[PDB]
Amino acid sequence: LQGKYPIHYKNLWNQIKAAIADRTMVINENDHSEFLGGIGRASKKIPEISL
Amino acid sequence: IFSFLATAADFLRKENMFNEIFLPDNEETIIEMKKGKTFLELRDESVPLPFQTYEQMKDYCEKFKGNPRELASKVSQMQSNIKLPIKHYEQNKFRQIRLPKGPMAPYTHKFLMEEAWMFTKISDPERSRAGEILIDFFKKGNLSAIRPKDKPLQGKYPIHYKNLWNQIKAAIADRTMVINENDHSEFLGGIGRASKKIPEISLTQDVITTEGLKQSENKLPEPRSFPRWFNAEWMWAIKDSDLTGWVPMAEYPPADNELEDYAEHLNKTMEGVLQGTNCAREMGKCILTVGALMTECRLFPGKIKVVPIYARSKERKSMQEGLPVPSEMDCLFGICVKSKSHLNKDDGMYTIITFEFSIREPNLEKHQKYTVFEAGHTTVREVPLYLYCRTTALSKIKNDWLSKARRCFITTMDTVETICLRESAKAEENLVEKTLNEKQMWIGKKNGELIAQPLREALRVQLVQQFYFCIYNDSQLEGFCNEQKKILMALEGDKKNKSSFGFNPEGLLEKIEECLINNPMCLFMAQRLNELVIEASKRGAKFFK
Amino acid sequence: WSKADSSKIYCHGIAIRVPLVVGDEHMDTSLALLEGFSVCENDPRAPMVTRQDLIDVGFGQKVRLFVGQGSVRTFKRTASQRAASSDVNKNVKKIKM
Amino acid sequence: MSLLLTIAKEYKRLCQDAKAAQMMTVGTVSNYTTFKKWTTSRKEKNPSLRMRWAMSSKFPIIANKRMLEEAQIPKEHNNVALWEDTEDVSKRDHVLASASCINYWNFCGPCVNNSEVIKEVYKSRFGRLERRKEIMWKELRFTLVDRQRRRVDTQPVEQRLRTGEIKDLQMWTLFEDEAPLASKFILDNYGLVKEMRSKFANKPLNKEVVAHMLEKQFNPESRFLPVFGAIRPERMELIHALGGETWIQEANTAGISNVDQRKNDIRAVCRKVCLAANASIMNAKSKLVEYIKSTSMRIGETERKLEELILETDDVSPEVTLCKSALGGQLGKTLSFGPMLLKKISGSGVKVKDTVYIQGVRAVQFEYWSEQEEFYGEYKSATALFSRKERSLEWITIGGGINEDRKRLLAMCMIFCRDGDYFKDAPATITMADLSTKLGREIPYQYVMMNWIQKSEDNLEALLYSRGIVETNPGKMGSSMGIDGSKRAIKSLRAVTIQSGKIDMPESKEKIHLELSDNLEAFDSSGRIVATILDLPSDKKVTFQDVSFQHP
Amino acid sequence: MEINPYLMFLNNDVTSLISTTYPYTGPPPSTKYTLETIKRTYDYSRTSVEKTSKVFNIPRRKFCNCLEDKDELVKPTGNVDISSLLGLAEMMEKRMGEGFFKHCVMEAETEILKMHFSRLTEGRQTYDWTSERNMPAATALQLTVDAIKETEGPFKGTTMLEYCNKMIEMLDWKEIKFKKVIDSIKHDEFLIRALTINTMAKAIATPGMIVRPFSKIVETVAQKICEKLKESGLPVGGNEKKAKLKTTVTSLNARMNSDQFAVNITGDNSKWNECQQPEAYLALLAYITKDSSDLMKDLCSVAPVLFCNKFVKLGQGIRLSNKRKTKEVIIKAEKMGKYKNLMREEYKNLFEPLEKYIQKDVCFLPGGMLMGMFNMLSTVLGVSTLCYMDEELKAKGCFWTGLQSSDDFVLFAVASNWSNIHWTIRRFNAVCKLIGINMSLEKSYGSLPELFEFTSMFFDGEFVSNLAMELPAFTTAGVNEGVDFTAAMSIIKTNMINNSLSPSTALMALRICLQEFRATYRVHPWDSRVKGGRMKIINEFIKTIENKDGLLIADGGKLMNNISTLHIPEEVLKFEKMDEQYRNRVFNPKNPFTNFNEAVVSTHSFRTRANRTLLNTDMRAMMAEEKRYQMVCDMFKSVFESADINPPIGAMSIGEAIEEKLLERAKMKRDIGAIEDSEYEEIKDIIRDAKKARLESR
Amino acid sequence: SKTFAEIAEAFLEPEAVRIAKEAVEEYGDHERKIIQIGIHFQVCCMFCDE
RNA sequence: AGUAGAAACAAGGGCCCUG
Repeated sequence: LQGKYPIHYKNLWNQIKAAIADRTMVINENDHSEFLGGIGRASKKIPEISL
Repeated sequence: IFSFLATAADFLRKENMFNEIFLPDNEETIIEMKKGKTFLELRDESVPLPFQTYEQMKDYCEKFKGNPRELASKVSQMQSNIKLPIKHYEQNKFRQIRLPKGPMAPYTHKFLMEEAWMFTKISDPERSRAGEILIDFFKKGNLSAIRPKDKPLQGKYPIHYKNLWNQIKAAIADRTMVINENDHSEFLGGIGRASKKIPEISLTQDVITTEGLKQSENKLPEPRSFPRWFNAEWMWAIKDSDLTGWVPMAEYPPADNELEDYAEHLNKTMEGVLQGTNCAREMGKCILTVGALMTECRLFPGKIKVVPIYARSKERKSMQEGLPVPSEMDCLFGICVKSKSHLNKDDGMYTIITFEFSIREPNLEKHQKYTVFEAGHTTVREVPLYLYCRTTALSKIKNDWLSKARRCFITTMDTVETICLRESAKAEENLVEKTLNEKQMWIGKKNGELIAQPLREALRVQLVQQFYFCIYNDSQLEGFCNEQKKILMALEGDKKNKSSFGFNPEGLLEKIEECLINNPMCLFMAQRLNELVIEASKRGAKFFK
Repeated sequence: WSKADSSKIYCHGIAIRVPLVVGDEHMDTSLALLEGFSVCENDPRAPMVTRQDLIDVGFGQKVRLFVGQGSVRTFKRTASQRAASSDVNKNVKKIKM
Repeated sequence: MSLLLTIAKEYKRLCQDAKAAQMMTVGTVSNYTTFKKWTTSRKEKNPSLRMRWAMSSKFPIIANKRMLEEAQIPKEHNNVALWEDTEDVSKRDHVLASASCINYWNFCGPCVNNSEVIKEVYKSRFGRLERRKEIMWKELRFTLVDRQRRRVDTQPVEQRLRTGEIKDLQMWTLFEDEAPLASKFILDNYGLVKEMRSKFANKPLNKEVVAHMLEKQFNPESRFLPVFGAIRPERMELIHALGGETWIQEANTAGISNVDQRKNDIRAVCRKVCLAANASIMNAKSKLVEYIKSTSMRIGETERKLEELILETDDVSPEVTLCKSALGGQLGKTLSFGPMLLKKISGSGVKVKDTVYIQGVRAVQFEYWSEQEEFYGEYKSATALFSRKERSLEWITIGGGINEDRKRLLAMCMIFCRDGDYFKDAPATITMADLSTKLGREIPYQYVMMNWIQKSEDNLEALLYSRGIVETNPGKMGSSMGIDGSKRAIKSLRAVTIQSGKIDMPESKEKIHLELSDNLEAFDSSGRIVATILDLPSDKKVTFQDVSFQHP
Repeated sequence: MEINPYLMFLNNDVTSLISTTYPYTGPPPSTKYTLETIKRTYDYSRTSVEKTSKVFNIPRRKFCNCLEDKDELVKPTGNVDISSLLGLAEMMEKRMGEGFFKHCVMEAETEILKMHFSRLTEGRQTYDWTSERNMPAATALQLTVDAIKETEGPFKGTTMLEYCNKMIEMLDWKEIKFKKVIDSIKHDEFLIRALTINTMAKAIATPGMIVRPFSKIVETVAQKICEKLKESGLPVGGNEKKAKLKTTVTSLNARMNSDQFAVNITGDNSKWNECQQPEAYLALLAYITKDSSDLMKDLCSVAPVLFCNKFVKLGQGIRLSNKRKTKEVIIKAEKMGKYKNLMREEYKNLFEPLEKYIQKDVCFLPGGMLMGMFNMLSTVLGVSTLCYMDEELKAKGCFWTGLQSSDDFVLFAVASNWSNIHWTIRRFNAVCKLIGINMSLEKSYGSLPELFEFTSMFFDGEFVSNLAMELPAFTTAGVNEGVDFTAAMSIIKTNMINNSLSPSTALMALRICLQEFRATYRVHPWDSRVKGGRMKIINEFIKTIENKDGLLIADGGKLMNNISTLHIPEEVLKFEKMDEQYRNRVFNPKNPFTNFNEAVVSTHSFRTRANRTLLNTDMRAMMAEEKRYQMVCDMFKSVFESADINPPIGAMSIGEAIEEKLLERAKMKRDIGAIEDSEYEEIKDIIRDAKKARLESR
Repeated sequence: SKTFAEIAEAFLEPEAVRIAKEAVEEYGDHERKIIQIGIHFQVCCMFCDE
């Protein structure tokens, strides 16, 4: 209805259902959560000595 | 059963297999090609020699067995009566290409580049059309001063040109760019010099005697020697034009990722370098003038229209000091006209005529085509004038392609970024600016030494190469540039100690020297190829002096 | 079940296909009856009806009908679509005894 | 209505003629297709030049007449020509016009109630845009990318179908009054037909356009392309903006339109059924077919039968190949040998038995081909192009990127060709208990050696040692492989070249029928064993979601 | 200074700049040519043995197994030794496997039988045997089926086999009728007119409709064969052949011994078509079809004999003129014999030897091949040579492999010494001379490994994308407004993926395409100051547009597309921002202009005006037949809205389907819809009357 | 779909295909008849109906 | 006059039309 990143949320929802079905609260694959957490900031870092 | 059969019939009818062929009855179970009497009569006649009936050929072929002893014997007997030559270049060197002999190749491009003198006027957005621009330029009164003298400096058919120039000026004053059909226009435009077809049924030996009748004695082109003036045009075309924005380019779209920003920065740098040259001024002049002439020949055929030879540009940007926000400018290199462009068929033919200004004395050898006319004086102080009046010809295809000369940007950019990305990858770091600023590219010789300049200034050389390929393209240049690759591959083989070889190079050189005729570009490029192989012989082999 | 896919029944996560012999208020359409009908020996006496009127025909009643393009057939509203694979397999196995 | 009467009067006029009557009367309707070609036949050599030449003209667009009158589109809005009464020579029912008219129509013409239907028509392209909006671009770098030329798919698609099945979908979603007799597919998959039907019913649309777009919707565009990195349809659709031979635009695209988890689940289910149906020695094949038929799985919203999914899929994997064989599906010319891939470029051969003594004197027969035979191979992140000759490995050229994978590929390849002394004189460790009849079925020697190498690394090192070791001559140091898969060494395996850059995958659009034995050994019209049950993971436990094993 | 641009080749790789030479940035550029071809063809056949036909009574030079004049064999010879050719075929069969050719001819027969006889319309221009002119395939097919119908009776056939048997029967017929502004012709004139092959200077051949289907059959079998072979690259394109070459090179560098050393040879065969003989093809097709169904044996054999009896048409004749060139006479090929005196000495010398073969406006040529006819069968014949292997080479430790496509090959020779390399190459040349296949000595060259060329693709460690080859592709096709920009962007995407086109070059080409598009369709941006037709009204109604971003490029838009959005048409990216009025108006299916390819359908998807030169020419009689078929198709589509997409199928004729469907629709709309019993009865009566008239008339 | 057997397998069950193929081989007639003979056999089976 | 190539154009059809 009103959203910016639908696919990641819907895939994470299916992942939650599939994990709960497995009787374990864990999530092995780390692709969606990583993205949705990294939109704020994620990047490389260059040493000052290599500058 | 009936449902299955219905489905089956649908799936057969779909594939075109619902016929007697696949679903015959008991009787119609023998399908065979309906062998006709004539087809057999022919097949029994096309058989190889030793056989005389298709039956024998089929019986001999269906049971054919391999006898490698005889096959090898025949192969060796053919390998002995041939003696295929093999020629390692290192021992048998490439003699220098021979160029023809005679007078210098003459200028052939429609629009003068170096000599042409132009008039500028402040841009008016409202009046942006061709005829309107010509009217605005004519009204100031500088144009109305021109008054050519009767005697031209050189050339032929002067009176016709003078009359047509006067008629053009009269046309603009009336604001109607339509010329009447008079003797001068007729002769220059060849309105009526088209041979009238004669029927054969109306022919007789008497008619043949009355007027000579023999198969047309095709007058193939004549040979012309290397042009000594091409280098000057190149060097001049590699300099700035005191303006920019010569050719029209579109806008740059938004960006989201680093890749687009890099592409847009490189494109901006190259476009800035390439918009200031003189060759690009010719790119603009061709695009605009041919667009206008195309849209006149399409609309007003049967009317010997007047079209200007113009372009639009923008004065450079100085510092914030002085007048800010630089303005635009309309330039008027000359004027053109187009005789009737009744292009009934593709790749037609339509004579045009070109008047163009100049401030330079005409060479006899170079400017053979033109018929100059001294035309008063011009301010800058005062300077003499010279009115270069040509009578060229064009077609549909040349029009469409010239209006697409903007292609050169793509090729040059690809080569430059093919060198820069390759150099940057070997080091796994952004090395583009350093490559552009530093990498030296040999571009000639001076005083027996090898000149060199960064890539940033050899983009101009590449651009001129691609533009001239667009301009002088012909069958000769095609064949040449297709047959010179072998020599370059041999050069590479020499550089890497790869013992290349060949079967008959002399024939290759002959083929090449056959396709060098009366086209300045070919001849110039061949002379350069010889100087190249010479300069490389100092550090390489496989070439004779 | 769901109104989207009206041809499935989920009993303890087991899919039970319902045959398409009679429409329902949600599922009602031309498709929900297709299985019921079948082809039979041509009879020119039976009437020629519209596709929509198929819903109203009596069970075990013959009717002629235009099908696809350039095909006039005869349909009888009795479902006769037995498994073809089973019969062929069984008969072919007998040939090996 | 009156239009119906007009159609009938037109038909009457047509039948009053003589020639039209003949052509309508004779033959069937298919002739229409033929007639559809003899008309409107005209092409152009250089379209660009023709279009540019035409556009200069005052009126370069033919157009309808009655629609313009109805829409109150005048000839001139304001001293601008738009059209003039005339008839196009060919159509005889159209009037010349100009392009400007479109702009006028666009800015003040007739407006429809809603145009959101386009989002359904081109669902593929809107999906492309939605996927592209979720890509977090990281950073352009520069380096010589290693690209392998391989066949891939460049369109993420759900419920991929064949041309035959799709054709009914168009007819049964748009033109129901002219639908053909109900097919098996339409009856089976009625939720999809209903879902498509609802969106495009009682709508003003050009029906042909929608049908063509659904055709493209259900077609996974397969292309033979250079590739780098993972292989996922989500990337291949924009690979052009991810990297070339000299540059790489890093980007994380893992969580968009996951299409790999369903392929993985299908293969897992096929493995499970193949391992279940090995209990019945006499009638394993029939049990397998019954097991496949009485099973289904959910795809998105719909539930599909496993048998159809297996036919549609293109997973060239030993699990699926056997199942496709049992159902009768034709499949690609792709062999397998354990968790390895193979492709025969050339050669031939014929079976020839030879003895192997397992311990002291215990003869065990094993068959070996007898001819030169080139073979592409593919293990994880490694590839090869080996060749064999009369029970000897002539050469192997590897172009991988890992040492472990390289060693495993070399070992499985050596086993493939039954080279080495061990095949002549079996290793001391292997015993008759493991030789054969784990569950009453004989296991040939090669698979015994394969299990041996998997069991322990030391056996693998011994096997590689079996291949002669020589001293790395000068220059060839780079094209050499030690025991630890070194790029170069002082001593290296005999005739084991090494290079950089993956070996380009061959290609062939061929379909070979292949049967299967009572022991699930897939023959392919010749001796070759394309696949078997002794090249699958031993066993594992999984909890399958949204699946239906409706069998006791 | 003396500027020289080649100096960059002194210190830079030659491949990475070879693109600079290709002049693909500019415009590219009878009977004498045909006569020279005839002369060279009769010369290459070195023999002088001549038979005499009975059907034609024309001396027939025999170009197979009669080799003589073994002087200067280096030059092109067109004589063939069937024994060697068959031996090479045996070697290829042995390598591939047992019964290799039977599976192939089976895979062809699986298609030739079910093939519809309408697939001949999708072909190049084909000579017409009624008007004696080149014409699109469809019109020629319709003309010959109308001739059949006029002669004996309507063509009931619907498949290829029936069509071929009907052509074979047509050869027997004494007389053949055909429509014209309705002449009749005896058997001999149609026999000559069927075989006649015209030419087009695009040169290239134009075979008659009669031969076309058999040619398709033979090409089908040859294709099914070639696809299997790993030493060919004709069916494949682009990446595939690069991968082939790379795998071949790896195989080579592994197989060769340390003492041995490889070589390469870029070869460019000469006179490919002139030296190929269809009689060797006939024998070869006989050998291939030795076990397969008797049906394919006859069908395949036809096209070789037809080509072995082919005539060749001379076109436009000579032109006469006076000195001043004021007047000018035109003369056709038929009249050349009369004015033999009035021609240059060279033309007379060339013409006089062929007069015996020459027939009115044709030259009977008992053999030879022409361009484009049998590309894949020559590829097979040439791949045969690469396979060859004998005891002598293996004794000396020498072996040659390679990759050939049509008239262009690559050779990879291996040996232990140069004295043996030369001998190996000479042996290859000999075996190729034994079957006509020659080799050019000037355009062909060789070198040590890693420096060859194959089909405009130069090879080194890398493979320099030509780029020039794909430069013409960066042009507006000129279909419509929507198609052009999307197609250009897709072309850029493909060139980016395969030819490793750079991103900045892609952006520059995209901008060039957008500006040429703006110029061609007389469009320009809204903010510009340009005046004209479209722009004026755009400015008039621009104020209404609230959101400028969504504006389409044709309707005063702006560029919202880049490297990362080349796989998405603009209509999609701009959809959200577009105003509702403009959006609904643009995409309203009730469009006069819109006529129906990865593109969106908008009002812009128009069709162009039709040519009018025919308006003066009396080419109208055909327009009547075309209009008849057009009307029938039009109203069948009017009833059935899925007639084009999904091929019709059934047992009813068109009339019966229309009759029944119309009656059923009328009943459905009288049941509920707005129709009265009077109207329904009127419609039904009309249908009954029309049916009765249709049946009664014919 | 390059050979007739695939076209028959499109609708006919593969068993009847194999049967008609063996039968054609025994007679020695063209394999083009795999389509008709298979149909003839399937009717018979579905005639039986157990 | 001119173009370009190894031949064609330098309007063509009926006082009227057309690419």
